[PDB]
Amino acid sequence: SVKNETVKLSVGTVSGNPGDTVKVPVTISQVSTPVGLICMDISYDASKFTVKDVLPNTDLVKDTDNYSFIVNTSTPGKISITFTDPTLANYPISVDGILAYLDFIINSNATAGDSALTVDPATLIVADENDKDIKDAASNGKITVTG
Amino acid sequence: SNTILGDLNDDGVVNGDDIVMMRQYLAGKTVSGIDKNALDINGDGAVNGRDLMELIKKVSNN
Ligand SMILES: [Ca+2]
Ligand SMILES: [Ca+2]
Repeated sequence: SVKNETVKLSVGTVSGNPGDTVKVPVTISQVSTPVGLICMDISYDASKFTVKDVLPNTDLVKDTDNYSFIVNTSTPGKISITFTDPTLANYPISVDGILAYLDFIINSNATAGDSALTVDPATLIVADENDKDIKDAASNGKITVTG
Repeated sequence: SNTILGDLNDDGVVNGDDIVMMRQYLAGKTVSGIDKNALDINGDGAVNGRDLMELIKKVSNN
């Protein structure tokens, strides 16, 4: 925040056939200030994909034994990811890398073509260990259904 | 009549038991005994990870 950097949360891309299970990464980049908080929502086409798993990269998201990485899929077509350092000091994100992995199940009767994975830019939150805004930026991904 | 900021279980104190409720609520679990009126800790109109962040801060500052 003193650096006035813009942290980017990006969703990756993946291709798969109808009925396949596909993995797409979520990445954080341009990290400078140690990140203690991340809130982000990812929108997806529910008629085409079913969320199977949303798992963290433990080589970057530490202290997952104390619920530092929370996933919410209670809303159709939306994945809410919340990262928080439970200690407010010991387990920040301080390097660029993969934050989590999204596993989708492609509906067997899904149509071929791209389907965007959209990061809601109005709800994206990134803050330092004392909950002070870090400038954020969203980058969308997608799933390409092959036919 | 719950006038304690972050007291989700309305027991008079702010500790890790309230953190547990916030975490479970943010994951979409049904939290029995939770005071939904106490979730918006920073009074910004939404209940999200920044309320959990504020709650963890309040406990450490106690
Ligand atoms: Ca309490
Ligand atoms: Ca709030």
